[PDB]
Amino acid sequence: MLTVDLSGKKALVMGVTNQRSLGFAIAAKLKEAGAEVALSYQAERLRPEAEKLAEALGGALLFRADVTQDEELDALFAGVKEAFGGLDYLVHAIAFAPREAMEGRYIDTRRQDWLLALEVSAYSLVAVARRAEPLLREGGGIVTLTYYASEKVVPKYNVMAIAKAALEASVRYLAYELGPKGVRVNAISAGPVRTVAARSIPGFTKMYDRVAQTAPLRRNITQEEVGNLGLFLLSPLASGITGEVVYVDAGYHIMGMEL
Amino acid sequence: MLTVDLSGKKALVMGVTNQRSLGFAIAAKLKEAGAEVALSYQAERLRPEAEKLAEALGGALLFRADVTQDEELDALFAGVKEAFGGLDYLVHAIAFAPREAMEGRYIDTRRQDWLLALEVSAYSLVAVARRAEPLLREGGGIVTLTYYASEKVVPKYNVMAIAKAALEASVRYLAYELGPKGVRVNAISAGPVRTVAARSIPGFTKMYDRVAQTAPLRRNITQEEVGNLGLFLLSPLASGITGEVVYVDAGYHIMGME
Amino acid sequence: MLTVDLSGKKALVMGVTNQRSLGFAIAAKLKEAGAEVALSYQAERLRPEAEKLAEALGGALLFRADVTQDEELDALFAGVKEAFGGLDYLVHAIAFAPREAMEGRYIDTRRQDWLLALEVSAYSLVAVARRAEPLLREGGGIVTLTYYASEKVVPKYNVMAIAKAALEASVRYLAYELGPKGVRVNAISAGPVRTVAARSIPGFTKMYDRVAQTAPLRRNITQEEVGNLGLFLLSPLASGITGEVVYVDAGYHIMGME
Amino acid sequence: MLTVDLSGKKALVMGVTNQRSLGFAIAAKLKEAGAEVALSYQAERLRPEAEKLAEALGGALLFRADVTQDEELDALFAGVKEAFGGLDYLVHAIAFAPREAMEGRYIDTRRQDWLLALEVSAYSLVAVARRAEPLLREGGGIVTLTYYASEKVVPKYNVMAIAKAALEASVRYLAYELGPKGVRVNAISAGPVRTVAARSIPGFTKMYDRVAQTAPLRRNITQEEVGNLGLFLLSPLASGITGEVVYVDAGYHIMGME
Ligand SMILES: NC(=O)c1ccc[n+]([C@@H]2O[C@H](COP(=O)([O-])OP(=O)(O)OC[C@H]3O[C@@H](n4cnc5c(N)ncnc54)[C@H](O)[C@@H]3O)[C@@H](O)[C@H]2O)c1
Ligand SMILES: NC(=O)c1ccc[n+]([C@@H]2O[C@H](COP(=O)([O-])OP(=O)(O)OC[C@H]3O[C@@H](n4cnc5c(N)ncnc54)[C@H](O)[C@@H]3O)[C@@H](O)[C@H]2O)c1
Ligand SMILES: NC(=O)c1ccc[n+]([C@@H]2O[C@H](COP(=O)([O-])OP(=O)(O)OC[C@H]3O[C@@H](n4cnc5c(N)ncnc54)[C@H](O)[C@@H]3O)[C@@H](O)[C@H]2O)c1
Ligand SMILES: NC(=O)c1ccc[n+]([C@@H]2O[C@H](COP(=O)([O-])OP(=O)(O)OC[C@H]3O[C@@H](n4cnc5c(N)ncnc54)[C@H](O)[C@@H]3O)[C@@H](O)[C@H]2O)c1
Ligand SMILES: Oc1cc(Cl)ccc1Oc1ccc(Cl)cc1Cl
Ligand SMILES: Oc1cc(Cl)ccc1Oc1ccc(Cl)cc1Cl
Ligand SMILES: Oc1cc(Cl)ccc1Oc1ccc(Cl)cc1Cl
Ligand SMILES: Oc1cc(Cl)ccc1Oc1ccc(Cl)cc1Cl
Repeated sequence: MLTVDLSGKKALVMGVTNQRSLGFAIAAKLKEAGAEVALSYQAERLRPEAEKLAEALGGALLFRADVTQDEELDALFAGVKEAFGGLDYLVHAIAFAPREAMEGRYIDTRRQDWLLALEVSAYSLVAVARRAEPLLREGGGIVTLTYYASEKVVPKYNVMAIAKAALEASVRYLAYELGPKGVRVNAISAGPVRTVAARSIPGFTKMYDRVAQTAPLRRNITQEEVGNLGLFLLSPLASGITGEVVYVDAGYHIMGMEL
Repeated sequence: MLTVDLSGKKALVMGVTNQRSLGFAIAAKLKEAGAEVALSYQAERLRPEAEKLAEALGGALLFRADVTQDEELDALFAGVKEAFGGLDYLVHAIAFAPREAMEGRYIDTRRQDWLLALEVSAYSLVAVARRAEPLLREGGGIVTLTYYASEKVVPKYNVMAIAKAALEASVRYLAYELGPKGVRVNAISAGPVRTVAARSIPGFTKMYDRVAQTAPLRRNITQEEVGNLGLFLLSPLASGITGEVVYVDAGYHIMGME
Repeated sequence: MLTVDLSGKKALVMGVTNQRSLGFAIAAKLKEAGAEVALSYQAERLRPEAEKLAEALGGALLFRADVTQDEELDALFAGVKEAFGGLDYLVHAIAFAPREAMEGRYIDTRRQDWLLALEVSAYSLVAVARRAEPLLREGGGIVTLTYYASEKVVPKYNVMAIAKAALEASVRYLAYELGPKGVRVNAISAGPVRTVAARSIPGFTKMYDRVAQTAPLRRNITQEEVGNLGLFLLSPLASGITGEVVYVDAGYHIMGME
Repeated sequence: MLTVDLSGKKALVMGVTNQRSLGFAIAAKLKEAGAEVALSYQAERLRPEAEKLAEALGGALLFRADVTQDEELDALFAGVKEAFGGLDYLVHAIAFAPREAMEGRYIDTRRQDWLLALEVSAYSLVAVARRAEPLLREGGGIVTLTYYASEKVVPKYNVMAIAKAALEASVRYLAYELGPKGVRVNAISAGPVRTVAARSIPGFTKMYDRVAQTAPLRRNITQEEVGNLGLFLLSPLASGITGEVVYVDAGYHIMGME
């Protein structure tokens, strides 16, 4: 038998809303593997859900941070430094684009909506990686969540496609810059999973059924499959893997035209 | 001999500073091919030189527009519409990132520097495509300029790599959205060329040397090689090509280790 | 106007069967630009129609060569050497996989069928590049044809996808090796075109109609669009471009879903 | 603590010569995790090491099979079926190119050498996948080993690069074809590790030493890092992952320059 024991390890998981959150799926596996887990949630309105998540993990520290707010980010990492001392793992599971940007055409994206989507969904990784850098121990890691539309056009995903392209390029540069400290940086490209944010993509259910039709495994992936890949990449089992975008999508993205 | 005749065609080329500007290389080829060319320049400061470029083309309309100013962009496309009635070609040859963003580590990029880089270097394609769309005729096209660092780490290119990654994904979505109206969208991935903007990349000389050492052709590309590719992509010869990032880099980007 | 003038340039186009052949489209454009074009065809049974193609091009030189027969390849380049003295352009428009391989599953491909597919569709490029190398002039080039199934799974393209992956990797290595000599090597990734070879892909008509529905341009490409890209890549207008796979597919391969 | 218990599961690992073999590292992890392992070695001359490897694992069935020999492959899988009744995991850690193909230029590769390289290094995945299919249980998988020269030119890796492009394309097609039964197919793209075979790449030590200087992690990967990725991809932890080429190279291949 192989055991993954992360006793002694400290994890901060940013971007949890409820138990369907992919950030949460990774937090669960990290806690199960023995790490101490802190969750960050976006706004006070989400505190009651974050409390339920801490409880479902059997214990987790909670912190409020909006990634557009540099003061709140400073306070987060100050709080994590005080509670943990050093940090091993950082999970970045945050994305946003304004409803109107997702519902219209990409070409019709308003300037301030476009910038907000990039700010929240891509710049935030840089914001948190910079603040995490002095805390992160040798062997530690940052993992983010991205989607195939960075490479190929998925209708209605619009500015998020572009944010994910910026997010993946960021992963490579941060991997290059944090690598000498023995800190790894990777992206999980997840296939469609029915989360809270899934409702924000028009035609998500079409995407979802389409993936299950065409993917090599002829099924959608699960939250736990994302959780397990996040666990692996953060664990010492993945000690030689950095700067990568690793797909957990039942093979969907390798497919060209079928039927 | 085969002929590329763009008589009757109207081009807008955005982002010329001087005669070494990649956008100007594409402008010169479109003009030589017989197209009528309008140029846009960033700021009143650049006007005297913009006029020298208009002159080197044997005439070109000039418009000033900073792509962070939506009203300047509105005015620019009102001006083009009045002057030309419509448009066939749009060249987007615009990028910027603060000096501090390019001198430091990517991880140390300040929020507002990061956002400005993406706004000027990527969002601008969207802002100009939207405005050009009602003017753009069937057979028409948009071409932008990118660099390999979108795909692979080129140290110190930093936030511009991320902006180019955004630019390239923008090219794909914009190709998808404009294609039904018969308008193509492509990016040219140029290798290093000594332009005014190259002086804003600290390691440029090192990059230039690596390319000459490593590239299949054992040399750097030229301004004219960029111009010729832009001409081709905008021309009817490229009528089947859209959503593409085409490399003009002497083969550099296909090389691994040597 | 710009003029592409290839007067005095010499081309060999390998893999013509009929007027729909992609190699023929590129031959016709090279001839239009003023190049002298020789053609090669595979076997005696194809000679009558090949002669008609040669006649269509002002009476082009015609050679027989099966790329599995090294002796025929030697005779081909000896004959080209005698006729032209050297060579500027080489077009490689040749693929085959046995019917058994294409109609089954990839996993069920027989050893000998798989090897023949790779030999004809991938190794042949190395075989002709090697023999062309001493004839090839500075500024010269080789262009081959591929399909996006090298990167993405297209059911029933089977071993040919794998041969095309081998082909594209071959293009990168040959570009590296011929580059010092000022010879470029590139691939054209064409979208579906209704050629005689199309009948060898089960369900091709389904594939063709799907492209029209979902490509950015909401149509298939044409044989001529392939011919124009071949011309461009071989011409000095593309002098900065080597080791590339350039897609002419109406944008199809950029679409991720639907 | 989270556990991976592969008790009850059966593995065939093909291509061990050495305790430094990447195939052996994967077998060691599979055995650690609880799996019953079978090993195939190439030739009678490797029996004694094979036996010591089987000792090192704590016991392992041994078989001899040359991947060019269909009868030896049929006997392998009949033997495996007899001993295990079914298979859960197949590791394909086999590659070969003739010395002469590796030592010069890709363009100079002789027909027989090119074919054999493709036959042993790419076709063998299909041959073994076909024979494994009826034995392979739902949740089962196949993992192979590749190298980044499939996408980027590494001089002197030559035909092996082309074989790896074929292999990775084969992984995508076999993943598609085996996916319906709940069987996954993936590739590990390893960075340089000092094995017997590494020495058959001219300049390997300098390639090895260069990675340690330029990789994001500023070191080479270890045999154990490959073994852990193999274990992960074959285990249920990777149940959502198929058709993937996963890089374990200390980030080396993300670098674009310097
Ligand atoms: N669900 C999927 O099918 C899928 C597929 C691929 C990638 N992803 C990515 O996974 C990540 C997590 O999304 P999810 O699907 O779990 O949905 P989710 O809604 O559960 O999580 C998204 C989180 O982003 C947070 N967030 C948004 N704006 C924020 C801001 N300004 N500051 C701080 N937090 C903010 C929200 O509060 C929320 O917790 C995202 O990056 C998403 O793009 C999701
Ligand atoms: N020179 C190279 O080696 C190279 C290589 C690859 C890609 N590129 C790209 O080519 C394009 C052209 O750059 P170039 O090298 O010709 O240099 P350049 O300086 O001649 O052109 C860049 C232009 O961007 C304009 N610009 C910057 N900010 C602007 C703003 N706010 N509003 C309006 N215009 C603005 C500048 O005024 C300038 O004319 C850029 O997108 C660049 O990233 C250049
Ligand atoms: N038609 C398409 O939609 C399409 C799309 C992408 C790529 N391609 C590629 O374009 C190239 C040309 O094919 P095409 O579609 O014009 O069909 P085609 O039938 O007109 O040309 C293919 C040629 O290959 C030749 N050939 C086959 N085996 C040979 C051998 N042993 N020796 C010498 N010649 C041999 C045939 O004689 C034939 O002329 C091929 O490589 C094909 O894979 C075609
Ligand atoms: N070592 C590295 O740095 C590295 C990097 C990337 C990929 N790889 C790949 O990993 C795999 C394993 O190689 P390795 O480095 O562990 O070296 P190795 O020498 O330990 O393993 C190579 C194996 O291939 C076998 N083989 C060759 N021809 C065969 C044939 N005809 N029939 C059956 N077996 C045959 C040999 O017997 C040998 O056991 C290979 O596919 C190789 O291409 C290695
Ligand atoms: O990136 C995603 C991809 C998929 Cl398939 C499903 C959900 C995703 O996540 C989001 C999508 C849109 C917005 Cl506005 C916010 C988020 Cl978190
Ligand atoms: O993108 C580029 C790539 C190269 Cl190799 C050289 C110059 C380039 O163009 C720029 C680089 C930095 C800034 Cl601030 C602005 C511009 Cl226009
Ligand atoms: O590669 C191709 C791709 C397409 Cl879409 C259409 C035709 C093609 O060409 C071939 C396909 C199969 C065989 Cl057996 C031989 C050839 Cl020339
Ligand atoms: O593919 C490889 C890549 C690397 Cl970096 C090191 C070793 C490799 O493996 C081989 C290399 C050459 C030959 Cl002839 C056979 C094998 Cl197994």
